[PDB]
Amino acid sequence: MIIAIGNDHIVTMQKIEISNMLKDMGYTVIDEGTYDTHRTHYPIYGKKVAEDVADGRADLGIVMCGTGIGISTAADKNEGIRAAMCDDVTSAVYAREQLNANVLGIGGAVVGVHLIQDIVKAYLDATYKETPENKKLIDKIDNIAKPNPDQKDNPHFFDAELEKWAEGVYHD
Amino acid sequence: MIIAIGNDHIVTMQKIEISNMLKDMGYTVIDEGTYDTHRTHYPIYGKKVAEDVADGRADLGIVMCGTGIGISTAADKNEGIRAAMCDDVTSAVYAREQLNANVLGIGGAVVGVHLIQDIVKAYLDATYKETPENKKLIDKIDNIAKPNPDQKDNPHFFDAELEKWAEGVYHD
Amino acid sequence: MIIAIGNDHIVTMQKIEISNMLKDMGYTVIDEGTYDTHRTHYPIYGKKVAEDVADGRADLGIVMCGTGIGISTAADKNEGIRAAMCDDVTSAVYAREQLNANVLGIGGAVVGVHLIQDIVKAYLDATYKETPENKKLIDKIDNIAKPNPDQKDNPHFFDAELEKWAEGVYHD
Amino acid sequence: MIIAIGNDHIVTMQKIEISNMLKDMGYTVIDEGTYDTHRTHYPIYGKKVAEDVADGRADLGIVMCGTGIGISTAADKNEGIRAAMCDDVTSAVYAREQLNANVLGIGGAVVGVHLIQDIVKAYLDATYKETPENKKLIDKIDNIAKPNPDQKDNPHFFDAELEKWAEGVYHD
Amino acid sequence: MDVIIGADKDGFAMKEQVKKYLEEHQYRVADVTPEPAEDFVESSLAVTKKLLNSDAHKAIMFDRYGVGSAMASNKVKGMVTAVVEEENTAHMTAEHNGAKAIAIGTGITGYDRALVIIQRYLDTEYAGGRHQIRLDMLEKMI
Amino acid sequence: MDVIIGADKDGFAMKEQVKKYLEEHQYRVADVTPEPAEDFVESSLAVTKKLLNSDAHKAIMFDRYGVGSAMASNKVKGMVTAVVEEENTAHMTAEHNGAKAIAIGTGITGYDRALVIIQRYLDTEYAGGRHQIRLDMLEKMI
Amino acid sequence: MDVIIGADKDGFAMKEQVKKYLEEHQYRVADVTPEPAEDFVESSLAVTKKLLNSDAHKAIMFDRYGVGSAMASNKVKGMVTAVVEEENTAHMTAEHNGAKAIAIGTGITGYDRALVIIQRYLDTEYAGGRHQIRLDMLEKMI
Amino acid sequence: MDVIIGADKDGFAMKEQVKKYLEEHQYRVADVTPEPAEDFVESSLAVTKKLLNSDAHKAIMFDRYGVGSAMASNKVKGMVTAVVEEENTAHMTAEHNGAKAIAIGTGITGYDRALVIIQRYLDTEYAGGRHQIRLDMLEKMI
Repeated sequence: MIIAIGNDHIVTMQKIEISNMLKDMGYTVIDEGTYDTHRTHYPIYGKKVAEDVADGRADLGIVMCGTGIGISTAADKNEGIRAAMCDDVTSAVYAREQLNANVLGIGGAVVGVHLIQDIVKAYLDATYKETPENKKLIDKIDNIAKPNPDQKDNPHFFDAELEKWAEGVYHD
Repeated sequence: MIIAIGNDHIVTMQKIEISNMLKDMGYTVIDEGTYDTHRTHYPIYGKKVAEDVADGRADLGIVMCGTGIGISTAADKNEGIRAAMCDDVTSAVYAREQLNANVLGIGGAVVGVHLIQDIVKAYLDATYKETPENKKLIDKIDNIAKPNPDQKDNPHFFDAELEKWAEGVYHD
Repeated sequence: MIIAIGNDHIVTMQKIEISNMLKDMGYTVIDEGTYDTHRTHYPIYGKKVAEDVADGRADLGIVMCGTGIGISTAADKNEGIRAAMCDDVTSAVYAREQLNANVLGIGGAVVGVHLIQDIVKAYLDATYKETPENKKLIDKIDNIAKPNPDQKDNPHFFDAELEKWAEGVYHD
Repeated sequence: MIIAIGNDHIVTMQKIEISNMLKDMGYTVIDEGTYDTHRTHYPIYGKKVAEDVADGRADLGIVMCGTGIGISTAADKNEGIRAAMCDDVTSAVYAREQLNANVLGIGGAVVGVHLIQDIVKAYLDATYKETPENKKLIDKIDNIAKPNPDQKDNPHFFDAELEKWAEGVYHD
Repeated sequence: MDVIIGADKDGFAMKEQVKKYLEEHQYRVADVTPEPAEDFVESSLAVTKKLLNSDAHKAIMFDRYGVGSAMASNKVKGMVTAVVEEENTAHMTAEHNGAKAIAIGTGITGYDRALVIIQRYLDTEYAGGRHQIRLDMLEKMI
Repeated sequence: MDVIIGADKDGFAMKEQVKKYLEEHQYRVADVTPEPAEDFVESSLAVTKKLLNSDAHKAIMFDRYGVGSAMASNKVKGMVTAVVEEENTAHMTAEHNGAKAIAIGTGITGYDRALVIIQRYLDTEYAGGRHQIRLDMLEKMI
Repeated sequence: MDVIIGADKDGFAMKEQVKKYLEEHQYRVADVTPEPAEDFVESSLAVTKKLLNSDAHKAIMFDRYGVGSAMASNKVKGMVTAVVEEENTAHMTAEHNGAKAIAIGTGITGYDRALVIIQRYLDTEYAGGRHQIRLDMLEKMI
Repeated sequence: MDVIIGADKDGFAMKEQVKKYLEEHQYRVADVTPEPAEDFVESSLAVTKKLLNSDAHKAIMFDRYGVGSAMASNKVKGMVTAVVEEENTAHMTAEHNGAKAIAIGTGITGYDRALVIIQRYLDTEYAGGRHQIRLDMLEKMI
């Protein structure tokens, strides 16, 4: 099985821990998230991971940022993706069993590594079990957003923002 | 104000982060917990922290181990101590305000650093608000254990167990 | 200017530090080396970095492993590359100025981060100063190896060794 | 055998690595150096380690700071101490065999952990071998400084400086 | 300060309690689900619509796990919903993500904790500045 | 398997729900607080006394924040009580600390999460080995 | 044991000192540069050729900065040359990389340190095992 | 800029070379050891005395390992001597420690590297500021 993983600079070390664990468990990992700890932006990596899963390059995805909120939301805003923001094992298992979530988001700065490992393990170990009820929910979720071909598979989608950042437009 | 802090080898890095924060906040810190990451035993540092607080060398204590259970339990098992095991801000504030807890315990391996910082600040910012109700609770709590003069301020208290450990009595 | 960087699992943390520095300095970075700390093989990333530089995707390369010997040797064994193994500022400057080295190798486990930063900056600040003398040396160096079209730009080049590793052929 | 170790905030992580190694090797460690990474001053810990060795509380001492220069110099400026600043195995062995150095200083930010381990190991493994020549050198060294009882065993020796620091006298 | 609230069958109970709490604290509350919604998709989308059409910048969604309301509501272009189960994210998501709403799982978070989470979220303002680039990126997505 | 349970006024509701859960799952339960205890001090010590005086090795205490029952029961020589709010400590405290009981705060932890926590705690045995030195140290304290 | 040595004009002096050292220590030395080589390219390739064509498994190349001899000799298929300036790589490169030769820069490393480096390299054998996958990869390259 | 230099028998050779280098670069050099000193204690203390009595703030001591000149000279109240064998400490010790002198081990550091070390040391000024507290502490010691 192939797992795509991504992250922002705040939790690169937590990403590395999960990457090592996944490989030890026998998974093939596609590391997309930022590779160092230089200030960057969570949507870039959330989108990369999402497209890997959506295009079939990966079976599931895992994304993290300080709280996980930013990167998991970015991941969710993509065709074919159902991203679940879970800082606990209980909602993570639910996400997989009931919503067939294909991307898991975790807050690397709010959840301790031991618990992050547990969440990831529980999520992966869980299996989606279709029911008339959750099938209806999943259908609704998959049809809320309006597809935008300009965003789909376009890695330059955030270039306008990246340029403005370079020009100092987003100063504090 | 003086804060005594302790930990086992599993969460020394998290202890360092909290120690740094306390100092930046203006607190005087007495670091008792283990200083490196060599396998050791949480009860040792839990007892050390508990006694600093009980004898007035420190005003409050903070202890951490992987889950925090071990070291916080050790801390609680000391005269004059009311140790609160809290991996969340809500119960930590309650612990201080209602039970006048003087030792905070946290699971350094299950709670992320950003949240650990929040729990600590919230616990320190909180103030005990006495009432006839909580005073009765506290008084009951302070009278549950049967004091042992052989434990109180005895640095050699665990020498027996440490020797066995050296002799390999506690092998896996 | 584009700098390609690579590393093995032993020095990923040091690679991250250098990657951060390069970006703060305004360099564009292509991180090829391993992204986590899972046991892997230095020749893989050394070859990746060497090819980015040789094909013009990057202007210069930096590779690191525990001692730097392994990965820098791998990098040197590629067409168009002149890899300089330097754990000191003096020979790094010489490497750039006299031998026009396009790939710098450093021992991430034997050189401290502050010194690694110094070696990198010194190597990048240096400029090749051509002379009839060093041109003859360089020309000789560029003509020692016998090119292999089967290695050049072949991403599956080590697939044979990786399969054996998977089968446990390389056990301890 | 007992080893006293100390450090400033810049290399606390390197200190921790050496502390773990010493204990694994069977040494008893007395950690004096700073326990966290909050900005502090190398002379405080260099002096603590020096007095442990001078007073017999420890057999040998090891101190580190970014370059090792500050803390090793502070350690040397104490009665009964012969501190050797060694970022290499060769001069470290010489320090022990010829000068009977009882305190080893290393630059934690300039020397890689693997080499730091080697230096420490080589230093400890070496044995002083008296000769008419080095006995004369050691005698000269031991009689250069003028003893100051106000400094000897006075832990409050730097209080005047610490107060001025608190008052902002040493602003940048 | 206005606050939009909504819930499905599982989150209704807590939603009713929080509503009472909010009113007691002078908050102008706009409840989009006087009766529990059919499911978390309906309740979450109802809160989103009311929020994105109102001048309010705070909302709370209630369901069994929170996960669902956020997953569904985040599909809406321009919407940013944060599942919250601890007190750090409670304020950080508002500060950095300007989270337009937070989702609470009644089966995950106890009432006393939910209130601390809620009050921290409400008391925190979006910091803007460097954070705006990430928000511009998110609002750009489907 | 045997399980000792108890609760004060705040944790009574969840305690009753869990008892029914445990009964449905073939667990032999010993409820020491058929009627809510006066406070968490009485409920925790009741559970502890019944536990230390029985062949059972697992117990669940229910109160509002968990902290209280743990702080109180841990004062009893030989007792080890773990407050549990998440799924990792749920099993690690049993494996490492051989926790004799776990404390759940109904105002902190939702019912669904509480059940996962409880089931993980019940399915986990003490590992012993190197860990015994720490339990020997704890049981030696007051 | 056998040891192959060589040097260019810059490393000749130290090479001569080391040869005498090695001879005094019962080492059988093969000096391929009785007279200084034209440059480090000629000296390194001479050592390499004599090494890859002999039953010896250790060699020392001497030049001004070490870098050159390593950069040049490493271009030869199957050869592995390690520049060495400190005592840890001195043994690790042999243990892990089974370094066929080490390169010492006389303008970088003092004589006393060079001897410690050399002795550590000579007393260390290749560990093989997991490390072979990397040597197999290197020998496969040009 | 003035520079005080000194050396014992083992460091004399390099000291002579560095002297020539310094003169070629317009440095006013004060050599306290025209003839090698009896040992590194004599040479290091001679440099220290000349330095602490002169208005110069740069000095270089030479011996076999450097370690000795620093160990001995640092016993002098007010003196701060740094053994240097790499290019980062070369400047950092001046910036942070205001190192009054640096010691170079001729048996440890090659000539070309020593020169880079020396020039970096000479080109760097003490930063003062927060660093002064540590210097005040050192000058206070015996």
